[PDB]
Amino acid sequence: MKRTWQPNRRKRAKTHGFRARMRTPGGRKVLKRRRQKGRWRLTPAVRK
Amino acid sequence: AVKKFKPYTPSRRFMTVADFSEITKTEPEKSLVKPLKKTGGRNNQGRITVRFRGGGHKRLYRIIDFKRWDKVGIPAKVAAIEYDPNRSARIALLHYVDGEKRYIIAPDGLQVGQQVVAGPDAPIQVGNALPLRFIPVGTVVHAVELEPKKGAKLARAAGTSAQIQGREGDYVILRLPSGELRKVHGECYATVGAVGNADHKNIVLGKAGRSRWLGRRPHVRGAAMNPVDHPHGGGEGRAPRGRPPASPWGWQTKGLKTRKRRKPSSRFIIARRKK
RNA sequence: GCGGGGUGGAGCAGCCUGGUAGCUCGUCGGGCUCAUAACCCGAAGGUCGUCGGUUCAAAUCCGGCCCCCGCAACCA
RNA sequence: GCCGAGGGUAGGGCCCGUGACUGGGGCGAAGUCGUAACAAGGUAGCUGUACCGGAAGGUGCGGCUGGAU
RNA sequence: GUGGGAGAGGGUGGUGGAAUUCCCGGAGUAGCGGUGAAAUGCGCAGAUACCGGGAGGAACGCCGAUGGCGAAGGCAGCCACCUGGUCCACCCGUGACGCUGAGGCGCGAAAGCGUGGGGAGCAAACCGGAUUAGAUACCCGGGUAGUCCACGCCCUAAAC
RNA sequence: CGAUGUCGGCUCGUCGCAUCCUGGGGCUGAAGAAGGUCCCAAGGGUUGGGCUGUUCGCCCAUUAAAGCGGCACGCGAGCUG
RNA sequence: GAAUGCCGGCAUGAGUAACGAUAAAGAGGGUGAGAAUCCCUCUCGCCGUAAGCCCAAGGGUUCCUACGCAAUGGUCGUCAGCGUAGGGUUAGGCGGGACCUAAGGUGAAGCCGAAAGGCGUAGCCGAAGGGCAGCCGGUUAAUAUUCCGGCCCUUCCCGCAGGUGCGAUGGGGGGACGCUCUAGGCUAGGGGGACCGGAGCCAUGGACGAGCCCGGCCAGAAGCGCAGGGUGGGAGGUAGGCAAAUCCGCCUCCCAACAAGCUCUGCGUGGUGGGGAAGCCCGGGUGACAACCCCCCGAAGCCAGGGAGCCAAGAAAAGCCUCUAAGCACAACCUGCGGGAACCCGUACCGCAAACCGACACAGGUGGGCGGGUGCAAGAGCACUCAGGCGCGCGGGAGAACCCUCGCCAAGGAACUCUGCAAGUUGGCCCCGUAACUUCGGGAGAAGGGGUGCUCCCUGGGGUGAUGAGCCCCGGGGAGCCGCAGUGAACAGGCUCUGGCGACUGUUUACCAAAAACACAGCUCUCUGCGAACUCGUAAGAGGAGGUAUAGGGAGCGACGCUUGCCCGGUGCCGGAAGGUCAAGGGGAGGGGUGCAAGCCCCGAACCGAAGCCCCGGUGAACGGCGGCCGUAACUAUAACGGUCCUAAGGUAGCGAAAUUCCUUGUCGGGUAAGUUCCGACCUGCACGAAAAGCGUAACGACCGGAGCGCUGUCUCGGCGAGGGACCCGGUGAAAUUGAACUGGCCGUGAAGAUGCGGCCUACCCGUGGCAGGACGAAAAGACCCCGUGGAGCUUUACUGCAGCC
RNA sequence: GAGCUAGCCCUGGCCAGGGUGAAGCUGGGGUGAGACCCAGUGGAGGCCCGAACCGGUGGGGGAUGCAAACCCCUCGGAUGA
Ligand SMILES: [Mg+2]
Ligand SMILES: [Mg+2]
Ligand SMILES: [Mg+2]
Ligand SMILES: [Mg+2]
Ligand SMILES: [Mg+2]
Ligand SMILES: [Mg+2]
Ligand SMILES: [Mg+2]
Ligand SMILES: [Mg+2]
Ligand SMILES: [Mg+2]
Ligand SMILES: [Mg+2]
Ligand SMILES: [Mg+2]
Ligand SMILES: [Mg+2]
Ligand SMILES: [Mg+2]
Ligand SMILES: [Mg+2]
Ligand SMILES: [Mg+2]
Ligand SMILES: [Mg+2]
Ligand SMILES: [Mg+2]
Ligand SMILES: [Mg+2]
Ligand SMILES: [Mg+2]
Ligand SMILES: [Mg+2]
Ligand SMILES: [Mg+2]
Ligand SMILES: [Mg+2]
Ligand SMILES: [Mg+2]
Ligand SMILES: [Mg+2]
Ligand SMILES: [Mg+2]
Ligand SMILES: [Mg+2]
Ligand SMILES: [Mg+2]
Ligand SMILES: [Mg+2]
Ligand SMILES: [Mg+2]
Ligand SMILES: [Mg+2]
Ligand SMILES: [Mg+2]
Ligand SMILES: [Mg+2]
Ligand SMILES: [Mg+2]
Ligand SMILES: [Mg+2]
Ligand SMILES: [Mg+2]
Ligand SMILES: [Mg+2]
Ligand SMILES: [Mg+2]
Ligand SMILES: [Mg+2]
Ligand SMILES: [Mg+2]
Ligand SMILES: [Mg+2]
Ligand SMILES: [Mg+2]
Ligand SMILES: [Mg+2]
Ligand SMILES: [Mg+2]
Ligand SMILES: [Mg+2]
Ligand SMILES: [Mg+2]
Ligand SMILES: [Mg+2]
Ligand SMILES: [Mg+2]
Ligand SMILES: [Mg+2]
Ligand SMILES: [Mg+2]
Ligand SMILES: [Mg+2]
Ligand SMILES: [Mg+2]
Ligand SMILES: [Mg+2]
Ligand SMILES: [Mg+2]
Ligand SMILES: [Mg+2]
Ligand SMILES: [Mg+2]
Ligand SMILES: [Mg+2]
Ligand SMILES: [Mg+2]
Ligand SMILES: [Mg+2]
Ligand SMILES: [Mg+2]
Ligand SMILES: [Mg+2]
Ligand SMILES: [Mg+2]
Ligand SMILES: [Mg+2]
Ligand SMILES: [Mg+2]
Ligand SMILES: [Mg+2]
Ligand SMILES: [Mg+2]
Ligand SMILES: [Mg+2]
Ligand SMILES: [Mg+2]
Ligand SMILES: [Mg+2]
Ligand SMILES: [Mg+2]
Ligand SMILES: [Mg+2]
Ligand SMILES: [Mg+2]
Ligand SMILES: [Mg+2]
Ligand SMILES: [Mg+2]
Ligand SMILES: [Mg+2]
Ligand SMILES: [Mg+2]
Ligand SMILES: [Mg+2]
Ligand SMILES: [Mg+2]
Ligand SMILES: [Mg+2]
Ligand SMILES: [Mg+2]
Ligand SMILES: [Mg+2]
Ligand SMILES: [Mg+2]
Ligand SMILES: [Mg+2]
Ligand SMILES: [Mg+2]
Ligand SMILES: [Mg+2]
Ligand SMILES: [Mg+2]
Ligand SMILES: [Mg+2]
Ligand SMILES: [Mg+2]
Ligand SMILES: [Mg+2]
Ligand SMILES: [Mg+2]
Ligand SMILES: [Mg+2]
Ligand SMILES: [Mg+2]
Ligand SMILES: [Mg+2]
Ligand SMILES: [Mg+2]
Ligand SMILES: [Mg+2]
Ligand SMILES: [Mg+2]
Ligand SMILES: [Mg+2]
Ligand SMILES: [Mg+2]
Ligand SMILES: [Mg+2]
Ligand SMILES: [Mg+2]
Ligand SMILES: [Mg+2]
Ligand SMILES: [Mg+2]
Ligand SMILES: [Mg+2]
Ligand SMILES: [Mg+2]
Ligand SMILES: [Mg+2]
Ligand SMILES: [Mg+2]
Ligand SMILES: [Mg+2]
Ligand SMILES: [Mg+2]
Ligand SMILES: [Mg+2]
Ligand SMILES: [Mg+2]
Ligand SMILES: [Mg+2]
Ligand SMILES: [Mg+2]
Ligand SMILES: [Mg+2]
Ligand SMILES: [Mg+2]
Ligand SMILES: [Mg+2]
Ligand SMILES: [Mg+2]
Ligand SMILES: [Mg+2]
Ligand SMILES: [Mg+2]
Ligand SMILES: [Mg+2]
Ligand SMILES: [Mg+2]
Ligand SMILES: [Mg+2]
Ligand SMILES: [Mg+2]
Ligand SMILES: [Mg+2]
Ligand SMILES: [Mg+2]
Ligand SMILES: [Mg+2]
Ligand SMILES: [Mg+2]
Ligand SMILES: [Mg+2]
Ligand SMILES: [Mg+2]
Ligand SMILES: [Mg+2]
Ligand SMILES: [Mg+2]
Ligand SMILES: [Mg+2]
Ligand SMILES: [Mg+2]
Ligand SMILES: [Mg+2]
Ligand SMILES: [Mg+2]
Ligand SMILES: [Mg+2]
Ligand SMILES: [Mg+2]
Ligand SMILES: [Mg+2]
Ligand SMILES: [Mg+2]
Ligand SMILES: [Mg+2]
Ligand SMILES: [Mg+2]
Ligand SMILES: [Mg+2]
Ligand SMILES: [Mg+2]
Ligand SMILES: [Mg+2]
Ligand SMILES: [Mg+2]
Ligand SMILES: [Mg+2]
Ligand SMILES: [Mg+2]
Ligand SMILES: [Mg+2]
Ligand SMILES: [Mg+2]
Ligand SMILES: [Mg+2]
Ligand SMILES: [Mg+2]
Ligand SMILES: [Mg+2]
Ligand SMILES: [Mg+2]
Ligand SMILES: [Mg+2]
Ligand SMILES: [Mg+2]
Ligand SMILES: [Mg+2]
Ligand SMILES: [Mg+2]
Ligand SMILES: [Mg+2]
Ligand SMILES: [Mg+2]
Ligand SMILES: [Mg+2]
Ligand SMILES: [Mg+2]
Ligand SMILES: [Mg+2]
Ligand SMILES: [Mg+2]
Ligand SMILES: [Mg+2]
Ligand SMILES: [Mg+2]
Ligand SMILES: [Mg+2]
Ligand SMILES: [Mg+2]
Ligand SMILES: [Mg+2]
Ligand SMILES: [Mg+2]
Ligand SMILES: [Mg+2]
Ligand SMILES: [Mg+2]
Ligand SMILES: [Mg+2]
Ligand SMILES: [Mg+2]
Ligand SMILES: [Mg+2]
Ligand SMILES: [Mg+2]
Ligand SMILES: [Mg+2]
Ligand SMILES: [Mg+2]
Ligand SMILES: [Mg+2]
Ligand SMILES: [Mg+2]
Ligand SMILES: [Mg+2]
Ligand SMILES: [Mg+2]
Ligand SMILES: [Mg+2]
Ligand SMILES: [Mg+2]
Ligand SMILES: [Mg+2]
Ligand SMILES: [Mg+2]
Ligand SMILES: [Mg+2]
Ligand SMILES: [Mg+2]
Ligand SMILES: [Mg+2]
Ligand SMILES: [Mg+2]
Ligand SMILES: [Mg+2]
Ligand SMILES: [Mg+2]
Ligand SMILES: [Mg+2]
Ligand SMILES: [Mg+2]
Ligand SMILES: [Mg+2]
Ligand SMILES: [Mg+2]
Ligand SMILES: [Mg+2]
Ligand SMILES: [Mg+2]
Ligand SMILES: [Mg+2]
Ligand SMILES: [Mg+2]
Ligand SMILES: [Mg+2]
Ligand SMILES: [Mg+2]
Ligand SMILES: [Mg+2]
Ligand SMILES: [Mg+2]
Ligand SMILES: [Mg+2]
Ligand SMILES: [Mg+2]
Ligand SMILES: [Mg+2]
Ligand SMILES: [Mg+2]
Ligand SMILES: [Mg+2]
Ligand SMILES: [Mg+2]
Ligand SMILES: [Mg+2]
Ligand SMILES: [Mg+2]
Ligand SMILES: [Mg+2]
Ligand SMILES: [Mg+2]
Ligand SMILES: [Mg+2]
Ligand SMILES: [Mg+2]
Ligand SMILES: [Mg+2]
Ligand SMILES: [Mg+2]
Ligand SMILES: [Mg+2]
Ligand SMILES: [Mg+2]
Ligand SMILES: [Mg+2]
Ligand SMILES: [Mg+2]
Ligand SMILES: [Mg+2]
Ligand SMILES: [Mg+2]
Ligand SMILES: [Mg+2]
Ligand SMILES: [Mg+2]
Ligand SMILES: [Mg+2]
Ligand SMILES: [Mg+2]
Ligand SMILES: [Mg+2]
Ligand SMILES: [Mg+2]
Ligand SMILES: [Mg+2]
Ligand SMILES: [Mg+2]
Ligand SMILES: [Mg+2]
Ligand SMILES: [Mg+2]
Ligand SMILES: [Mg+2]
């Protein structure tokens, strides 16, 4: 049947992406924690 | 008139349609239309704030002249009478001898090819606009302003009319469509006559789908819901109300008055409405 | 199982707050009418469901038994 | 081989008999309730219609005299 | 045909005043109302009675008559328009073209019904007060359809 | 109660006997035939259908008879639901 | 040593279930250490509105080639979407950007909010919408509208020539729009040809034939032709389009008007450039100087912004044309021609799937376009088949029970069962024919019945031709042939009568309920005078609505018909300048603390004082409510009538053992041989009743009852047959569960149901296919119940607050 | 977190084929004129049958599944909410 994951690059970059996170206090905070934890990627890779 | 259908489908049996006889132009005047932002009843927060709205026919909005004191003394011919999806009433295309074109809402009796004018000096005939002070007491009028130069606010729906009752200083006395008796300033413009398309109210929508076309989604009764949703919610089987009938938000809904008591316009309402 | 009840012939008061039984109709005797009804005048009849107890005294307060009305009898 | 008495299948029409029960009707009568009509019948009567009432009836609207004074 | 007449005959559109009701301002006080007598009711939260202003609807006093008009039902302030029947005089025109009328078609008081208005007075139903043995009535206080307007139905009568 | 699946039906039976029938008897208010009543006997047998979820019951038509009970009101790691 | 403990390792179940669509395989040849599984050939089978082909998403080297087989691949492997390496994606014209705007997003000005931040006309961003210039063929192992070949086109820069008041982010025009239906003429695609070209074939009885088989086109500038779209021309006035304006708008006038003209597009032709089959020799060569023609069918596509009708009334902005303003008029723009210039990103491969979403090479899910032929009335249905693609990554045997899917069945025909559940029956088209009732549409495909193939003869209308031949379409009449049977296969209603509930089409608990539930047109009450009420937000700002009482909110009822009675005492709501109560505040009789004092400080009675409550009144399609006991009629029985008590008032019409009736299978009637259900009645309605609507109602229903005909393996009552499993052999190889086990019956006993205790009885050791009575079998720390001063959702005249409102 | 799901907003797309035959219009009849009746034309509709597409009625299978909702047969809608 139709499952929950239905990929879409525009949907992805607009929702979870770096510019999305930067605009809002909650997103900035995420980048902070992911940077402090030492995550290799601060944001989901998506090729465009 | 109102057009019926033979009962060839179950829904046709009751459905009635407008007669559209007064219409002579089946296309809106391009330089006077603009796009209607449909809202779905949702505000700038995105929230539904008027339940059950959406999914009706697309509409082009006709720019109407609710001022008219805009052009005193310049006459205009009635070029056509048109359908306007954004109101009950019909509209009239005016060609001013000025060359400029405008719409007004169409009074009853208006003729394609006649002339109309606005101002202190206009003859008291159908379609003319005057400050209220110069219309004879007793003649019935429409498209009435509420405060001077603020635009025509009262009597705008099909078949409606207000009527001048008497005068009192700077103010005239109107009986509004609702029967309420109110003082309106004498400099408020108004258009002599009543609005047309009075056969409007005798329209039988006929089936669920017609309402849908009108952009009105189905309304669900409180009694059909649950206590989380509504005062009338729940109960095993059907149930009476079991409290004073209430809105989704709890206020009393049979009888309870809601006009703000200390509202400044109170000094101007003589008699609250009737019936 | 819980609450209420039984008072001339019918239907209700009086019981809570002990001493005193009342109201409408009905019955009976008289009157008006040719006569009947209605109407008017007088008058009879409850020993208060019982048995027990408290009291100086119980329709009245308390117990027993009896009959009547109402409500309950749910998860199963 | 055709038509063909009639037999068979299916669906319709008119009529008759009958049916738990039900609607009023006639008669019977020595019953109960009231007293609507005939006298100005004690609210003049009758009337078409409408709403209502245990029952005769009442009331509204308009009509008629086939209404005493 | 020509020339005249009387009339609430019919339809549309206007418009006048008397009165009832409600609202507003005034002034004013202890009752008003109603019946056979009463009560209900209304009234010091200011009624009734009186003066001024305003709103709205329905019906047209005197003229009015034992009158007029219409085929019947019926039609009554006044104004204009549209329209029907009908009488009279002249004896001019047509030349029996007439009478009646099964079916048909139309009109048809009130009440009643449909959709929409309107709603002052009145008032089935209904409520209350009296009367009464009872009073689902007659009498009194309230009161909804309806009574009015438009369109469409119903087609009945002591439609005499 | 860190689970013993619960009515009725179907299926498959097995057992008790306080025996419905068939076998053997005594008494009889047993003439015969046919019954009544008690004793012995569990070998076998003990139908089909209408109603109802029904078990039961009632009814139709038959029958030698249309027995009553136990097995977690036998039987859901066998089915129905 | 236990914690259904934690982490890891290894067992048991077990050589067991399974190896993922029942579309299906067989042989020969080759390769190699090894082959059912790789390559090749031949035969057989399956898809073909796909199981073929092309786009978009998503995936990201999976593409091609060489060399490989440890692992991945459900077996095998020499093969592979696997390991290693190398190679491969070429654009001014295709898609996106250097263009436009849509919802929305962001946001100068401006507004708001403790902070963070929320808003906001302009503008800016935002596309699968508007806009914009490339078509056919060839080539590579792998790219191609990209390279190459041919013929075409676009913008930008400069120059030259001619022309003009040139000039814009500003004015205007246009762009520019729905749904259904639809004309003419074309194209795409298809069918036929006795005509054109072609390697060859004559079987096995016949045919050397107007035989078979194969193919008969594609792109193309200007010009031209056919079919369509768009559009009046001139003059005069002019106060409007926020400056100006010769434009546009408005008015007047003359010519023209289903025309022509002007312009744009489709289709045809067209210089030229390409392609080009079957067959047979090793993708290639040949066929071949290939031919490249006539006729018919024909779009949903094109001309197009075409035409008509309808109501629900159907984006924007730029490109483009035009008008002028500052300016500039040696400039600038337009037209023609020429030379030059033309950037960034994508392009491989899968793409209804073994490469995407589902942990898997997963019977599921995934938008757009192409989708041939014949036949069946049509068609994208159905059967077969083209091109193309496949036989689904375990096989070989056997011929048990049982299971699944399927076929048939004597006589009976629902006797099955909760129920005809399931399965029969019926089934398309043509013709005859068709009831109650009805809102006059319907009910209706009611029902019921006849026809259906093939051959020959005769004839009627239509399309394309030309008016005819031919081709194609729609028929009529007659006479005959064959079979059990002619929609001969495949796809394709069983019917009827009668109740309940909901008017109807719709909607719903994704994944146990599709309904009688929700919605629905329609009815009523009620709020709202507009900076509306109401809703969201602290606010700003929004929705409501660019609406205005024939409009908007809230609530109940639920097409339609006929109706909707009585009660305002309590609750609600509405109206009520009185009276009562009433907080802060005012007021300050009087009293107090302190100081030597004037003074400072504290308490404080009357009286003034809002909403709310009290109090007077209204109001039911507002919350709600709508009695009891006793008596009475020529016999009974019953009670029209009467008595009394109580109430705010005592259930009206209609309906009633009901989706409601306890007693109950009430009683009677109908139907059956028999009817706890069903239908029709009666009425002491446990406990109907009038918008939580009452009683009906044609049509409708995968709703729930009752009956009958038809027909059936539902049943008596079972039988046989097919295939996929189950079985055996080779290959791969799980699972929950498991204290350990050397794990029998009976009668007892035992914490009350014992393989494990007692007594007796029975029993050689170990497997295989089977069946389910026990191991209080497995699974789930019972979902019922209780308990916990455990939680959570919901209610209200529980308590206490808060927003909101007064 | 609205790449599932629910509602709305903007912009695109899709629905083989057959059937029934509303209004309107034209002609004929009818009448004082009408209402209206008949025929042809016409092509309406939360109309009818049925693919795609959207569903999920009954039954069976599946139940350590092909699948954490699938498969087969059957059935509902299919110009419209
Ligand atoms: Mg998706
Ligand atoms: Mg994307
Ligand atoms: Mg995208
Ligand atoms: Mg997206
Ligand atoms: Mg982002
Ligand atoms: Mg790193
Ligand atoms: Mg992140
Ligand atoms: Mg009109
Ligand atoms: Mg109609
Ligand atoms: Mg119609
Ligand atoms: Mg009509
Ligand atoms: Mg119909
Ligand atoms: Mg209907
Ligand atoms: Mg209208
Ligand atoms: Mg309309
Ligand atoms: Mg109109
Ligand atoms: Mg525009
Ligand atoms: Mg708008
Ligand atoms: Mg916004
Ligand atoms: Mg937001
Ligand atoms: Mg709302
Ligand atoms: Mg809404
Ligand atoms: Mg309009
Ligand atoms: Mg309406
Ligand atoms: Mg609309
Ligand atoms: Mg509505
Ligand atoms: Mg609703
Ligand atoms: Mg409900
Ligand atoms: Mg609910
Ligand atoms: Mg919630
Ligand atoms: Mg709450
Ligand atoms: Mg609540
Ligand atoms: Mg409730
Ligand atoms: Mg409820
Ligand atoms: Mg309940
Ligand atoms: Mg409920
Ligand atoms: Mg209930
Ligand atoms: Mg409910
Ligand atoms: Mg109900
Ligand atoms: Mg309830
Ligand atoms: Mg209620
Ligand atoms: Mg309730
Ligand atoms: Mg209540
Ligand atoms: Mg105002
Ligand atoms: Mg007492
Ligand atoms: Mg005493
Ligand atoms: Mg006497
Ligand atoms: Mg003593
Ligand atoms: Mg005493
Ligand atoms: Mg004593
Ligand atoms: Mg015979
Ligand atoms: Mg009398
Ligand atoms: Mg009398
Ligand atoms: Mg009575
Ligand atoms: Mg009366
Ligand atoms: Mg008369
Ligand atoms: Mg006073
Ligand atoms: Mg009449
Ligand atoms: Mg009337
Ligand atoms: Mg008379
Ligand atoms: Mg337990
Ligand atoms: Mg366990
Ligand atoms: Mg367990
Ligand atoms: Mg004997
Ligand atoms: Mg013996
Ligand atoms: Mg025996
Ligand atoms: Mg035995
Ligand atoms: Mg039984
Ligand atoms: Mg029983
Ligand atoms: Mg037993
Ligand atoms: Mg059992
Ligand atoms: Mg089971
Ligand atoms: Mg069981
Ligand atoms: Mg078990
Ligand atoms: Mg077990
Ligand atoms: Mg079994
Ligand atoms: Mg069940
Ligand atoms: Mg230990
Ligand atoms: Mg474990
Ligand atoms: Mg364990
Ligand atoms: Mg562990
Ligand atoms: Mg562990
Ligand atoms: Mg095993
Ligand atoms: Mg498996
Ligand atoms: Mg396989
Ligand atoms: Mg199969
Ligand atoms: Mg191999
Ligand atoms: Mg090998
Ligand atoms: Mg091979
Ligand atoms: Mg095909
Ligand atoms: Mg991947
Ligand atoms: Mg490639
Ligand atoms: Mg390997
Ligand atoms: Mg492997
Ligand atoms: Mg696999
Ligand atoms: Mg090798
Ligand atoms: Mg592979
Ligand atoms: Mg190029
Ligand atoms: Mg550039
Ligand atoms: Mg953009
Ligand atoms: Mg684009
Ligand atoms: Mg080209
Ligand atoms: Mg390549
Ligand atoms: Mg030059
Ligand atoms: Mg410009
Ligand atoms: Mg437009
Ligand atoms: Mg468009
Ligand atoms: Mg063809
Ligand atoms: Mg071709
Ligand atoms: Mg042509
Ligand atoms: Mg000008
Ligand atoms: Mg061409
Ligand atoms: Mg070739
Ligand atoms: Mg050659
Ligand atoms: Mg040659
Ligand atoms: Mg348009
Ligand atoms: Mg815009
Ligand atoms: Mg200048
Ligand atoms: Mg130029
Ligand atoms: Mg650049
Ligand atoms: Mg690039
Ligand atoms: Mg490429
Ligand atoms: Mg592939
Ligand atoms: Mg698919
Ligand atoms: Mg596809
Ligand atoms: Mg594929
Ligand atoms: Mg999965
Ligand atoms: Mg997942
Ligand atoms: Mg998973
Ligand atoms: Mg995968
Ligand atoms: Mg596979
Ligand atoms: Mg797959
Ligand atoms: Mg066929
Ligand atoms: Mg066919
Ligand atoms: Mg099909
Ligand atoms: Mg073929
Ligand atoms: Mg296979
Ligand atoms: Mg074997
Ligand atoms: Mg058979
Ligand atoms: Mg049969
Ligand atoms: Mg039979
Ligand atoms: Mg049945
Ligand atoms: Mg068939
Ligand atoms: Mg019938
Ligand atoms: Mg009919
Ligand atoms: Mg029928
Ligand atoms: Mg044949
Ligand atoms: Mg056959
Ligand atoms: Mg088939
Ligand atoms: Mg069918
Ligand atoms: Mg029937
Ligand atoms: Mg029933
Ligand atoms: Mg019903
Ligand atoms: Mg329903
Ligand atoms: Mg329904
Ligand atoms: Mg109905
Ligand atoms: Mg419905
Ligand atoms: Mg539908
Ligand atoms: Mg669920
Ligand atoms: Mg569900
Ligand atoms: Mg779920
Ligand atoms: Mg669920
Ligand atoms: Mg469901
Ligand atoms: Mg359904
Ligand atoms: Mg629902
Ligand atoms: Mg509903
Ligand atoms: Mg209604
Ligand atoms: Mg707020
Ligand atoms: Mg705002
Ligand atoms: Mg707005
Ligand atoms: Mg509005
Ligand atoms: Mg309904
Ligand atoms: Mg509803
Ligand atoms: Mg009816
Ligand atoms: Mg009553
Ligand atoms: Mg009340
Ligand atoms: Mg009250
Ligand atoms: Mg209450
Ligand atoms: Mg109450
Ligand atoms: Mg109620
Ligand atoms: Mg008696
Ligand atoms: Mg009954
Ligand atoms: Mg009933
Ligand atoms: Mg009941
Ligand atoms: Mg019962
Ligand atoms: Mg019962
Ligand atoms: Mg019985
Ligand atoms: Mg019986
Ligand atoms: Mg039954
Ligand atoms: Mg009874
Ligand atoms: Mg309700
Ligand atoms: Mg239905
Ligand atoms: Mg249904
Ligand atoms: Mg069988
Ligand atoms: Mg066989
Ligand atoms: Mg087999
Ligand atoms: Mg062996
Ligand atoms: Mg051991
Ligand atoms: Mg035991
Ligand atoms: Mg044990
Ligand atoms: Mg034991
Ligand atoms: Mg043992
Ligand atoms: Mg031992
Ligand atoms: Mg033994
Ligand atoms: Mg076992
Ligand atoms: Mg078992
Ligand atoms: Mg066991
Ligand atoms: Mg054991
Ligand atoms: Mg067990
Ligand atoms: Mg399990
Ligand atoms: Mg479990
Ligand atoms: Mg636990
Ligand atoms: Mg537990
Ligand atoms: Mg549990
Ligand atoms: Mg527990
Ligand atoms: Mg317990
Ligand atoms: Mg506690
Ligand atoms: Mg405790
Ligand atoms: Mg809590
Ligand atoms: Mg409020
Ligand atoms: Mg769009
Ligand atoms: Mg479709
Ligand atoms: Mg027309
Ligand atoms: Mg539909
Ligand atoms: Mg349809
Ligand atoms: Mg249909
Ligand atoms: Mg299903
Ligand atoms: Mg089935
Ligand atoms: Mg299927
Ligand atoms: Mg269909
Ligand atoms: Mg359809
Ligand atoms: Mg449409």
